Amino acid sequence: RSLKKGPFIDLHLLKKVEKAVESGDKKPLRTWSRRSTIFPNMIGLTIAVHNGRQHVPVFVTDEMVGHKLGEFAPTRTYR
Amino acid sequence: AKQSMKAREVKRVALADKYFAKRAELKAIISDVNASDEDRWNAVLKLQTLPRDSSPSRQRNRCRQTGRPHGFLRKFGLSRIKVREAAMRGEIPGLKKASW
Amino acid sequence: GQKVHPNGIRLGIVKPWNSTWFANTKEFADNLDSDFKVRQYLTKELAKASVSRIVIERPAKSIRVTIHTARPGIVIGKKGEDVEKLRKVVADIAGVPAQINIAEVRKPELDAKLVADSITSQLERRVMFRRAMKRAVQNAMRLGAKGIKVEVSGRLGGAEIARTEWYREGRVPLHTLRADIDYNTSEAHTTYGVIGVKVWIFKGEI
Amino acid sequence: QRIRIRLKAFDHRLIDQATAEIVETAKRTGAQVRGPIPLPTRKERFTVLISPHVNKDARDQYEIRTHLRLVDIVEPTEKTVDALMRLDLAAGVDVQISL
Amino acid sequence: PRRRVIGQRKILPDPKFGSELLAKFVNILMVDGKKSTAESIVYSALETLAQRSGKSELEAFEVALENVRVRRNALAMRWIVEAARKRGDKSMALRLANELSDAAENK
Amino acid sequence: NQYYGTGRRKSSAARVFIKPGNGKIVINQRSLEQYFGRETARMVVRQPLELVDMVEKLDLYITVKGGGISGQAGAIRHGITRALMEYDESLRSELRKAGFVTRDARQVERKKVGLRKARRRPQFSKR
RNA sequence: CGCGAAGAACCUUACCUGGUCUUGACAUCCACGGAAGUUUUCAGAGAUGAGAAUGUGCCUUCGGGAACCGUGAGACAGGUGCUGCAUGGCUGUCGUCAGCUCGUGUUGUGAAAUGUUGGGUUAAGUCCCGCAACGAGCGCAACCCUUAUCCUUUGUUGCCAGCGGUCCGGCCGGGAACUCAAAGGAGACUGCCAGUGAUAAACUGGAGGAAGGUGGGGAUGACGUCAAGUCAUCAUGGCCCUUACGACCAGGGCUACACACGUGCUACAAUGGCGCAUACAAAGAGAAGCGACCUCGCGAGAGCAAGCGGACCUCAUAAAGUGCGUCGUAGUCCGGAUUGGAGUCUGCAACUCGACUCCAUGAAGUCGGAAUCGCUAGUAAUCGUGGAUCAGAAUGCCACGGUG
Ligand SMILES: [Mg+2]
Ligand SMILES: [Mg+2]
Ligand SMILES: [Mg+2]
Ligand SMILES: [Mg+2]
Ligand SMILES: [Mg+2]
Ligand SMILES: [Mg+2]
Ligand SMILES: [Mg+2]
Ligand SMILES: [Mg+2]
Ligand SMILES: [Mg+2]
Repeated sequence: RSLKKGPFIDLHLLKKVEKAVESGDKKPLRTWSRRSTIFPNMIGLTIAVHNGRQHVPVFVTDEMVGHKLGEFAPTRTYR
Repeated sequence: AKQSMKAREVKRVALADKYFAKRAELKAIISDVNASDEDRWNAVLKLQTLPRDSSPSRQRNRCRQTGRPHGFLRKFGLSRIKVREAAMRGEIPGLKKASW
Repeated sequence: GQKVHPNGIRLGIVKPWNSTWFANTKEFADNLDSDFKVRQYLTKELAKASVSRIVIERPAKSIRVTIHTARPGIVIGKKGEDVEKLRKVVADIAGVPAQINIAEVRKPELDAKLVADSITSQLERRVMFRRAMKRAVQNAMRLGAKGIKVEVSGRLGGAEIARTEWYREGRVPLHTLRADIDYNTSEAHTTYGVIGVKVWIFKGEI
Repeated sequence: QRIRIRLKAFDHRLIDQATAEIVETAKRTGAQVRGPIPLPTRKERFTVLISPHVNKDARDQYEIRTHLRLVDIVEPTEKTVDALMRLDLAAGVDVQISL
Repeated sequence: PRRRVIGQRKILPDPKFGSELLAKFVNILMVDGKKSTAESIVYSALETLAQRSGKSELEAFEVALENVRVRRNALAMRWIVEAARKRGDKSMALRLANELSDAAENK
Repeated sequence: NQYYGTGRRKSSAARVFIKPGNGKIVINQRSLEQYFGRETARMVVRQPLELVDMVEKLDLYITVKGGGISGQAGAIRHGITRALMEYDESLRSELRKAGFVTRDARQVERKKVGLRKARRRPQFSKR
């Protein structure tokens, strides 16, 4: 989909990764970046992905690298 | 449209010539340069900290007289109904009802 | 039935345009929006000066505005003072320097806008719509009109149900393309809604 | 050298009046002009809605006709240049000079 | 048709044979305005009818026309073309040639 | 001596240049068989030269722009008939009888507002 | 019911959640403080809470005015909230159906009738007779635009017959003939002939003519009917909210999914599929734009880089068709859905929800019930092209030609 010249990630979420590596794992991190590409430095962390009204925590797995955080949060409730 | 909605459109254009006219124009070129900085240009990351409302994709071409976002024409800068009211009173030069 | 606009359908055949300035693709959008600002300003500032028609033409690096009015003395003022205050602000709007030209309307009862504006003013003054229609017709026919009709619509006299009524004297052909038909529209904004005024004036053929 | 004047306007009966004033002046002062040529009219066509709501089928059919005239002057005579450059022409005619 | 009583158009005839009746035959088989592909099928079908199914090509079509009989000629040509489409052979030139062979022997 | 006749169609335009004596046909610096791909288009220009007999009797130098298969072929057929009226001037009685001098002025009908085509209306519901 | 919306990834957007603001996002009036602006800086999803650098234009009977920022007080601003059963304007519809009325005279106690009941003839209340009606007006028609023939004027960026020049390109001298380009004009008016018809209007037939019986097409839609549609284009009476029905920002929704209906595209194929070779359009668009040539990639494209505000240059090689070869009547070399993998481009940003390319997969479907629609000629059918909207996003819509 996206062009190969640079995988996109937001600047605020990239700062949240850097403090999480140095200071160790924390409580699940609330964010709104559903468009960020998952990098290998995020494996192990729990990122709370906003889906319209709440934040759903997502435990990052090794094979999640390359996907988006929006691909793990359903935005509507179906019955 | 509403007065607050037209105030949003003036706010986007005033930032469009401010930020993304010359600064984002350079950042679009350096990310596109194949010759130098093939790996670590980082112009995309500096574009992220810029404000969003300078974008030409976010602005909406609207009628200058009423503010309708539908039926725009770049020839007139107006909405489709307000083109008629200036045409029937002869306010637009050369514009007339045609037959072919 | 629905009527086509008779003045717009005759533009270029028997009726000249009210704007004749030429421009290419570059500056046509900016100057047309500049025309709406100057026509609104001259209407608001000279509403009591009986202004009916504004001709806007643009030479290469200038603009001159021809104001057709039936009372030039308000527009001229004491030795051109009212003209001088208008010529300085049109050039601010248009950007290019401007000039104000004044063309006298000889008979206001033959121009369709001033007939419509007079009925607009009288309906606010509690003049009856039977009387207001009858005065504008008889004054036009005695000054050399070959035919005139006027139509009013919507809440005549403050009634609840909107009504339509039109009176005609002379001969007014709407489907003849040679017919010199002067048409404009004015709205009577009263305390009980909006009253639309339509004026058709036949000035001969070809 | 060669100077040419591109004449373009909306009205066909108004563009040829200003065209005739230039060519007759040029023939009077002794210039060499190969007449005016009629270039093809780039006429735009506009179709917009007349209704603000449903009944889509009723529309208006507009046009904008842009006429074109070109006058070619061979010799740059000083009497030819000084006369034609500050003529009093119609306001609805735009001039384009190539010196 | 209630008031407007007018005639019917007279098209130009066949450029190959000079036949007025064969010009109306190619228009029935013609679909999507494809004249160039319609007349090539009709010419190849009649040449199969002429060389291997009896001489006098202009008369051989007429014998096939006579058994299935302005409007009498129109309905006759339409029944040949529409029945030729629903056959088992390979091409349209082969199917219509066998229909004119069957119409010549009235079966 | 040149004999000229103008023929045209919907969007075609053809010139005809007559020179006395050959059976040569040069269309757009090409041959008759080379340019016309359709055999029907080859014969419709031969139709005005049917009552008037040509075998090896006159040159025709023709060019055409615009149109298509039969639009160019209809333009040439109109153009030849005016050249023969220019050539002999007594041939008109046979040419009025054929009907080839009549310019087919059936142009395309304009695409109308509210309809997808000139007469084709979008599909209609009863109620 | 491909309607408003000519185009919802953000914006649009009026909705929801959440975070925020209260003379307010925005306008007018006064005072004070800062010239405005420029450049950057740290937290926040952002709205913004705090710093560095810089100018000080303009006249200053030195009060400073004036732009814009900042603060503060109130007058006021703001609402796509209510009502198209309070309204204007505009539109659909019957219907481009031929009707709808006045003035005078006349008839009847009268509301009214006649005209405008009848005899013909026309697209037509079109026209002519008849007639206590005679006339006129609104409609129809005509005048307008475009196209179909010819002439005049004018030959560049357009044109190439007679000529010279060949590197075979109107390309270069030239030619002004012709095509084309557009300013004006001629030409069709039942004008002429014959027959029918009450000697009328009109019809039929024929000649002339490019065009003949309103030539072809458009514009042009009467009085009225449906309290038809529009308070969300706008205008506007009244009512309502106001530290909120307002305003800012982030994300989501407008694109959901057990179903129903209307409107379209592509198909079910040999009048075809595919491969190669190859011929012919018209009409538009283009400067924060169209973007050639060259080079690279299977390709979407990318790099390099002219020309062009344009009859010059670019989009731009029109497609059907034609010629050959192939498949041989089948769920197929039909048809392309769906899905996976790998990518291009647009844009802060393509997960929800974009376009396109490449590989692979190959649903249903083998001509469709009752029912129902379009169309009388360059029409139907079909083939492609272009434009508006648009950063990007057309099976919709608007135009344009090809075949017919
Ligand atoms: Mg408003
Ligand atoms: Mg947008
Ligand atoms: Mg939105
Ligand atoms: Mg009449
Ligand atoms: Mg008419
Ligand atoms: Mg209503
Ligand atoms: Mg209603
Ligand atoms: Mg297939
Ligand atoms: Mg019909």
